[PDB]
Amino acid sequence: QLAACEATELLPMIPDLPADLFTSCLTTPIKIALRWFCMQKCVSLVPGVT
Amino acid sequence: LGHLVSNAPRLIRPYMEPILKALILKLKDPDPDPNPGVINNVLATIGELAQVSGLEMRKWVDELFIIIMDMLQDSSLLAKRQVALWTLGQLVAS
Amino acid sequence: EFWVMNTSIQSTIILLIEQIVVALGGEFKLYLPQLIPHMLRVFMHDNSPGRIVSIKLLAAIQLFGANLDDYLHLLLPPIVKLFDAPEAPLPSRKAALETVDRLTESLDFTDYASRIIHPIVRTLDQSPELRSTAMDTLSSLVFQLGKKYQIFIPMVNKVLVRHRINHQRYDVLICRIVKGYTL
Amino acid sequence: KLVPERREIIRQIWWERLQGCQRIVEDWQKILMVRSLVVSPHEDMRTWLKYASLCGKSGRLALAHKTLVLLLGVDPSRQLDHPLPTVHPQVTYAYMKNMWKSARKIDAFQHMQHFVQTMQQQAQHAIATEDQQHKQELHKLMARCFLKLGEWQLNLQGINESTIPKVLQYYSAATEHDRSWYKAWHAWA
Amino acid sequence: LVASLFRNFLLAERIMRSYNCTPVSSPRLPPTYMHAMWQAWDLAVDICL
Repeated sequence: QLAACEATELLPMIPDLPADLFTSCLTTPIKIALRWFCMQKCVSLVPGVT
Repeated sequence: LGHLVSNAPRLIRPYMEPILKALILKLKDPDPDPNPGVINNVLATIGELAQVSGLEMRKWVDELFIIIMDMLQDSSLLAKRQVALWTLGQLVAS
Repeated sequence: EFWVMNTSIQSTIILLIEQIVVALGGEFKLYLPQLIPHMLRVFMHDNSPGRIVSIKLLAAIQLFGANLDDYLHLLLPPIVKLFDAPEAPLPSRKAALETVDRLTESLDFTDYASRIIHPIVRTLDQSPELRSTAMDTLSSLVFQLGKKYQIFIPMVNKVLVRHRINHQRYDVLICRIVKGYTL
Repeated sequence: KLVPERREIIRQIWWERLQGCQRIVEDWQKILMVRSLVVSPHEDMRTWLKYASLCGKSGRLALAHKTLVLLLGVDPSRQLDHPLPTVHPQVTYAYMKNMWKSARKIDAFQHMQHFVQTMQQQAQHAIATEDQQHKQELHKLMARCFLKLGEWQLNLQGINESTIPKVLQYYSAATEHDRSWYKAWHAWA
Repeated sequence: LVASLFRNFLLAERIMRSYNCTPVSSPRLPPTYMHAMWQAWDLAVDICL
C-alpha cells in the first residue's frame, strides 16, 4: 500500500502545487521535483530560473 | 563565507552573482554601522570573491568601486582603510 | 511593528504565532524569516520574571515542525545558550531541554551533533537537577542520529560513569547501536 | 607564475596599465624588464613594437632596430640583398617605418612596394574563407602600407605631373582596403 | 512498476514533509528525508538547470 497522508492529516491546498500531489510524485517525479526545486529559498542562488 | 570562497573556489564560481549581490547589499544598508566587523569582513570577502572570479566579475566592479571609494573618503563608515584599500587593490588586480 | 521588549504585549503576540503556525502549517515557512529577528532578540536579552516570556516562545517553537528546517542553524544556538548557562532560572532551562526533545521528533540534527551534545554533557556535570531531563533529551537525540552517534559514545560514557546515571532509554539505545539493530 | 588561468587576463592588464604611463624610454625599459621575468617578446608583440616606436620618436633608432631584429627573428641590417620576411607582418611593417626614419629612405620605399605586392598575394590567393579575421586586420595593415607609400613618394620626388596618378592610385587603394579609416580619406581628399 | 513507485515515493516523502503531510507505506520504510544523497540531487539539479 501507498497512501498520500496520515490518518490525522489533510492534503495541501497550496495554489502552485497540483491537487494530485502524491500521485504526481509517484508517477511524474521529475516534473514536480523541478517545480518544487523552484519554490524553495535554494533558487536565491540560481538567478534567472522561473 | 570568506573562508568558504577562498578555499573551495570550484563551488563558488557558479554562485558568484547571488553571493556578490548579498554582499554589496550589506554595504548599501544604513544600520549595520553599530558593528564595524560586518563591513570589514564583507569587504575582505569581496576581495577573495574578486580573486576567484576574474573578468566574470567585471560588470560589478563599477558598482563596488563607487561604494569603496565613498568609504575611503569620510570615515564615518569606519572600516580599517587597510581592508578597503586591500579590496580595491584586489578588484583592480583581478 | 508591535513587538517590543516588554512582558505586556509579548505574551499575547507569541500566542498569536502559536495559532498562525497551526493555521497555515506548511505555508508558515514563508513568513517565518520576518519573525526570526524578533525571536533571537527575545532569548539574547529578556527582563521577564523567571524568563517566562522566553518559556512561552520556546513553547511556540515546539510547534514549528518541518517549517523550521531552513532556519534551525539560526534558532538552535540561542536555545542551547539557555540550557548551558549557570545563572538561568531552572524552569526556563528545563523548557529549552524539552524543546530540543520535541524538535528531534520532526527535524534532522546530524549537523548539530556537536552543538547539542557538548552542552548536554556539561549540564549533566554542573547541575544535578536536570540529569533526568537532559538524559531524555539526549536519548531521543541518539535515537534520531543512529550510528552517527558512535563517535560520542565513550566521551559521554565518561560522565555517565562519573555520576552513576541510569536511563532505560539511553542504555538500551547505546547497547543497541554497538550491536546494530534499531526500532 | 602561480595562477595558470589568469595569464591572458594579466597580459591584457599589463597592456592597458602601460598606456596610462609616461612615454619615456627608460621608464618603459624598467617596466618591460619586470615583465620579462615571465613573458618572452614572442608573445607580447604589441608592446615591443610600441616600445620601438617610442625609441624612434626620441631618436634612439639603434636601440629600436635592436628590439625589432629581436622580434623579426632574423637580421635585415646584415642582408641588404634578400627580401624582408613577412611571417610577423606588423613587425616587418614596423621595421620599415624605423628604416625610413633612419634615412635608408629610397631603400625603405623599395621594400615597402615588395611588402604590399606580397601582402595582397597573401590576401587574394591565401584567403580561404576561415582566415577572414586575419585578412580583416591584414587590410587595416595594407591601407597603413599604401598610405605610407603615397606620403613617402611625395617626400622623395615631389607633387608634379608624373607622380600624381601614382599617389592617387595608392591613396584610393588605401581608402578601398580600409573603408572607415579617417586618414585614408583625409589623405585622398 | 512497484520498484518505480517506491523509488518515486521517496521523493514524495521528502516533498510532502515540507507541507505538513507524511506519506504512509504498507511495508513501512524508515525516514529518508534527511539522507545526504538528497543534497547531491539538489546540487545536480542546480547545475543542470
